[PDB]
Amino acid sequence: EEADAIYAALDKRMDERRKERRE
Amino acid sequence: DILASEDVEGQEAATLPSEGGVRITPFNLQEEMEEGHFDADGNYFLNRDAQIRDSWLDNIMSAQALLEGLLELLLPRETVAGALRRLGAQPSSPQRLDRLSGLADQMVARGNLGVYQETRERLAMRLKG
Amino acid sequence: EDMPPEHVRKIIRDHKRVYLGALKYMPHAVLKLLENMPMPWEQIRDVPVLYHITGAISFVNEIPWVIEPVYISQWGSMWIMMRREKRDRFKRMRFPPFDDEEPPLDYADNILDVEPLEAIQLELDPEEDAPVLDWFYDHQPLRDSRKYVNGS
Amino acid sequence: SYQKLLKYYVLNALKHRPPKAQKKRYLFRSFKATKFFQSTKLDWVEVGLQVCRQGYNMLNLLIHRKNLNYLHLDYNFNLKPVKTLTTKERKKSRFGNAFHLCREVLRLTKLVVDSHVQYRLGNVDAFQLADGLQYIFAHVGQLTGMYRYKYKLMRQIRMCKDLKHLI
Repeated sequence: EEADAIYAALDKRMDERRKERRE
Repeated sequence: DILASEDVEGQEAATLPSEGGVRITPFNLQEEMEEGHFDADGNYFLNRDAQIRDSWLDNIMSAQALLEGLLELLLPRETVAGALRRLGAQPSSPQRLDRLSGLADQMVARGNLGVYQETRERLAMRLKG
Repeated sequence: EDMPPEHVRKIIRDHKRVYLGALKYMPHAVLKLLENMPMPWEQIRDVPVLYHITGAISFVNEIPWVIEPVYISQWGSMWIMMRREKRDRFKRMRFPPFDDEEPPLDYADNILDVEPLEAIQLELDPEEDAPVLDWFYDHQPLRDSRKYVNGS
Repeated sequence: SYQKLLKYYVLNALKHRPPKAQKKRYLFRSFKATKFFQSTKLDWVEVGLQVCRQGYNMLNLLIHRKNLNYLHLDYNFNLKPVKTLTTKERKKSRFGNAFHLCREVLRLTKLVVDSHVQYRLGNVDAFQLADGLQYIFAHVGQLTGMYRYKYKLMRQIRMCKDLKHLI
């Protein structure tokens, strides 16, 4: 459960590069 | 209109798939009725739902013993990864480094993740509990 | 900090939500492997490697930075040497050598203690090529000199 | 070949646009803060063999995820059926073109890596290694079946053919 949360946090950090512009 | 399996007058068995490298047609119209269908006049229509199009397919030890071994291989106030660094610093002791890496892999494979940043006292309390 | 090579060698040798997600970035590892291929004048090349705890994936983690006039000069030296070699000397290599049913070769048993052959180098006469003689065939030349390159 | 190379250069010069401003991007700095990854220093040929065996293990896992037993992937990345297929087994063998595309990319990578492995065993000369690496990137389309999987890849071969002529 923790490992998928870590990969989801890294994916959210990758999406943070364009987060306020894309949505 | 469509032809059924009774309007074929003489289908037979499907014994062998191939011989001599030559594929054998199974003499029945089962797979043609699976792929497409017939009209009353004997023409054939083929279904065309192949979305992906698939360009290759078209043309073919107990855990307490592990803890006791790690407490044997750790000096106090030191992590497991630091012990890997110290034994690997050819290394000084290749055999004990190999043993420590094997115990680390046998503890990782049992579901315990992150065993590298584990101190000696925490593993001792884990063995105690 | 870093870790000795024998650990990750044992990791790759002996070997699932945590394991499955790490294989997503495999062509990125392919790209990082292919952009750092060694030059014809080098024999070996050491690179840093990121790796998973169970050996899922391995990256090269380095951008191949070269100095441009040195790079053009080194390739011109290779050009002259290969013209000289073809006018002097030819067996093209038999492609894929390793067969379909055998696994790829183990590095620790077959390459690890075998010394490599000679590379492709020009002669570099010590009278005229004196400003370039001490550094012309290094991996990253003049890296540890403070007078020419800004740092590491 | 001169006219086609100059045509592609004119197209790259004409379609040039400046990239969009963004936050600076670092993947492996995010990977390093994760405790599941470690760092070391290795040789290039050792990690080149680790990458190709990991790619073989990944494609083998993607084969044996869907409980397939009638396919076999060679170590040099060739996928072959073991028997003559049926109707439902071909429906259960429907992978995308991305699967075979990554398969041919790993095949190209294994050719490039094993060309160096044959060199550091003392079998071939560096003078012959430089020929061998030059033949691979010129004849990707003949050594691999990767042109069948992406058609736009036909642009990438002919350019490597054109640079083959001039040089």
